[PDB]
Amino acid sequence: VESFASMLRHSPLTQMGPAKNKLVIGQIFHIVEDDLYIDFGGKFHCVCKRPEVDGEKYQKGTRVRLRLLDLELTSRFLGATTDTTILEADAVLLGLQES
Amino acid sequence: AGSRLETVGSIFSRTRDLIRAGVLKEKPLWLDIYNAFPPLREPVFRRPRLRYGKAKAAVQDIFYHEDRIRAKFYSAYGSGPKAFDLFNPNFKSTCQRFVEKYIELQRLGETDEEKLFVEAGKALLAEGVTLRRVG
Amino acid sequence: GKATERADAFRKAKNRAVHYLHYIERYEDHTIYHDISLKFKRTHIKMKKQPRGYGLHCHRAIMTICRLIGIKDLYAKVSGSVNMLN
Amino acid sequence: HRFMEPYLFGSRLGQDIIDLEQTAAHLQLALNFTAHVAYREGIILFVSRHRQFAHLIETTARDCGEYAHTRYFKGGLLTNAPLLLGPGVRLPDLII
Amino acid sequence: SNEDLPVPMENPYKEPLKKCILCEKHVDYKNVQLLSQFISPFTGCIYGRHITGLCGKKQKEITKAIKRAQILGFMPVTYKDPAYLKDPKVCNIKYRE
Amino acid sequence: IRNYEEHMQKHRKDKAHKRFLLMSIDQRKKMLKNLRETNYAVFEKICKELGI
RNA sequence: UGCCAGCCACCGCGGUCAUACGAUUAACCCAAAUUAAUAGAUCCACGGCGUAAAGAGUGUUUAAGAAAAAAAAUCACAAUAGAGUUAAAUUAUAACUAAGCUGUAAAAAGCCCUAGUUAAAAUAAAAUAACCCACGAAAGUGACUCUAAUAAUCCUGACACACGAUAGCUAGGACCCAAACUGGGAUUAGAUACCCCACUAUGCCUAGCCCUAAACCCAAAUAGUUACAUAACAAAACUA
Ligand SMILES: [K+]
Ligand SMILES: [Mg+2]
Ligand SMILES: [Mg+2]
Ligand SMILES: [Mg+2]
Ligand SMILES: [Mg+2]
Ligand SMILES: [Mg+2]
Ligand SMILES: [Mg+2]
Ligand SMILES: [Mg+2]
Ligand SMILES: [Mg+2]
Ligand SMILES: [Mg+2]
Ligand SMILES: [Mg+2]
Ligand SMILES: [Mg+2]
Ligand SMILES: [Mg+2]
Ligand SMILES: [Mg+2]
Ligand SMILES: [Mg+2]
Ligand SMILES: [Mg+2]
Ligand SMILES: [Mg+2]
Ligand SMILES: [Mg+2]
Ligand SMILES: [Mg+2]
Ligand SMILES: [Mg+2]
Ligand SMILES: [Mg+2]
Ligand SMILES: [Mg+2]
Ligand SMILES: [Mg+2]
Ligand SMILES: [Mg+2]
Ligand SMILES: [Mg+2]
Ligand SMILES: [Mg+2]
Ligand SMILES: [Mg+2]
Ligand SMILES: [Mg+2]
Ligand SMILES: [Mg+2]
Ligand SMILES: [Mg+2]
Ligand SMILES: [Mg+2]
Ligand SMILES: [Mg+2]
Ligand SMILES: [Mg+2]
Ligand SMILES: [Mg+2]
Repeated sequence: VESFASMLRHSPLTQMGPAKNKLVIGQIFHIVEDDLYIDFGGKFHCVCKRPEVDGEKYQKGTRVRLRLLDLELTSRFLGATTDTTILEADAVLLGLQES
Repeated sequence: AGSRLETVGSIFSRTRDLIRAGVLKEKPLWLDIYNAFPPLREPVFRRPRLRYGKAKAAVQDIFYHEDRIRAKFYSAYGSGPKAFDLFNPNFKSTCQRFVEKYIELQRLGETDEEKLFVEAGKALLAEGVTLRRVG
Repeated sequence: GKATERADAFRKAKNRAVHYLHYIERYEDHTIYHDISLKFKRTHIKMKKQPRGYGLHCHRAIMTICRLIGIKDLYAKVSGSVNMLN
Repeated sequence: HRFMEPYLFGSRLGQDIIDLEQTAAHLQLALNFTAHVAYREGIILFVSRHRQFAHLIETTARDCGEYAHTRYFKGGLLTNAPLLLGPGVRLPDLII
Repeated sequence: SNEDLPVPMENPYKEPLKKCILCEKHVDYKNVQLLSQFISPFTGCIYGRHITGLCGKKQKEITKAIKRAQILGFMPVTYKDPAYLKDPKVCNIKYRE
Repeated sequence: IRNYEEHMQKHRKDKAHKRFLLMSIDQRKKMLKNLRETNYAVFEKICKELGI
């Protein structure tokens, strides 16, 4: 039986370090007319817009490349006891995954 | 009929007290399961007071000696050319490989950080990976 | 229970009373376990344990509650505001 | 939240990490408690006000044969049950 | 016996704090060019922190250095010296739209 | 205390320094009393030398 | 009987349908006593001081008292008192042009010794920096320069010592500008008010006095705790 502490040490999330400026691949699980809901393995799902080039091949289950900036968008405003989360993540599109 | 006070105590505490009192003559079915299997913490209502003064939280930061090595690699070479993949439980990142070879190299008895860092970079170059220095 | 008519006021209060029930522990079913001193809002009420012989020397509202609960030996002193609800 | 401090293994770069060892201990009792109340012919209600798994949770209860309520929760549902649902209504014996 | 537990160390990823434009530099009341870049060319007012961007230490020193030059006779008061009108722009305010 | 008195003789209308002069005298007066009740031999020498 | 005659220990009753006045029936409670009047027993705070009566305008010290575990001389910036200095505006004043100039929701009065432009002392006040929060015990201080300079090896403390915005008084000097009082215009039923124009005390410097403020952050000083726990409202609660 592997102790839980050992699992965190070798987990890919811990090996990433800071989430800012990290090249992480993700998979699309929901498609709107202009918004691509991408899951990159983090806690939440980042949202990006379809690029004007090769936009027809961004379908469900397609793998894309992301540049994570904040793992979870969250800020504190005055008069708020607890921070108001956005339940999303911030990322940008660098293209499609090169199979 | 029953008790509807949330702050008096747990659901178990009120139910067994009413039964012992003699008002609830029909024992609820979930009560027997509760006696045999109790939870870790009895559900007692408590007011979420806000922390004032010098008191802080007891949550510890998760830091490792590996993280100290990873900071130097990220500061110098930035993010590695390999793309991180979180879907693979057994994924081996370029930085993780750098740390693993750094640990093995320092087992030879080397103490200088500069020697450890440079040799690890040369050792990675022998494996074919790219380590284009930033700036 | 509050309503426009006094007769309807009594009916609402009785039915809503059985919904909120406490169980008060009674040492030997004649007294509280130990002396209790509390300050609810702006009402200071202090109660003391008593033996079997000397019973029910308390505020006239407390005596009514004590007879319903079952306590038969108690001493209570009320200080500050004497508002019935508090 | 202040009450979740004991259940937190630690914080990793501002991100809290939940101690799964305590999760396994709690989940073992939760599943064990859930089965027993189902064994005794108990009503189980799935409640989840989240608009991303509402359909999945609703379908999950249908397969198990139990009830689900992932829609808007009315004010006097569980408390004023006779008026909301019907004259004689059996209240759920467990809520998930 | 478990070596996998985290150690109580400081954060290794603490990026160095941002430096102001004039950090570690010596302001003076004799170099008009340095003092002139933080003055509105049309009116002669002194820009605040939200426009200059300097820290809390080099903002007061610039203010005191400028006002010393106003009275001692080293720079104009009601307008920016036209000789230094072509210096690189450091402020974040735009007049032309 | 001597420095404040020299300053006071020049700037007579200064009130911030006059308060400092009075408080400095009171503090020295308090400390002299404490010294007297502990070490009389040293207190006599200090009193004679400084002219207090 | 009809806010009349009268009643009450406190709250109150009576204004043509009073369980409160007066009488009657009935009832209640004490009883050889009952009721009224005045004294006395008893009764305030081991409670409170943001909003309620309550932290005194400030600091030091004397009398007095606390110490008991630990630990603690501060600090870029506008403290204060002297000496020197002036950028922007305004005015005396001169030249030139113009016949009007000031003023209001709208006008009148005032000015025409005026207005615009150019040149320019003295006095007074200190744009932007300041979306900064520093110095002093408080009241206070933010144009520039120099000199002097911000007690205590780091507890509490008065009726004692020292200080205390602004208005006001006494003597001398200054007077751009603002301006109680006063005069004129307008408004109004009246306007000894709001609005407009003129001008004085005075706001300023030197020396003395007065010692008052919503002197309010309505929250006393020194050490601490976030435990217990929501009257209301406000700036969360509490211990020595
Ligand atoms: K000025
Ligand atoms: Mg009362
Ligand atoms: Mg009578
Ligand atoms: Mg009659
Ligand atoms: Mg009567
Ligand atoms: Mg009568
Ligand atoms: Mg008061
Ligand atoms: Mg008060
Ligand atoms: Mg006082
Ligand atoms: Mg005092
Ligand atoms: Mg003494
Ligand atoms: Mg002076
Ligand atoms: Mg006229
Ligand atoms: Mg003129
Ligand atoms: Mg003159
Ligand atoms: Mg200020
Ligand atoms: Mg002090
Ligand atoms: Mg000091
Ligand atoms: Mg003292
Ligand atoms: Mg005065
Ligand atoms: Mg005055
Ligand atoms: Mg005066
Ligand atoms: Mg007089
Ligand atoms: Mg005079
Ligand atoms: Mg005058
Ligand atoms: Mg005038
Ligand atoms: Mg008049
Ligand atoms: Mg004040
Ligand atoms: Mg006061
Ligand atoms: Mg005070
Ligand atoms: Mg005091
Ligand atoms: Mg002190
Ligand atoms: Mg304190
Ligand atoms: Mg309320």
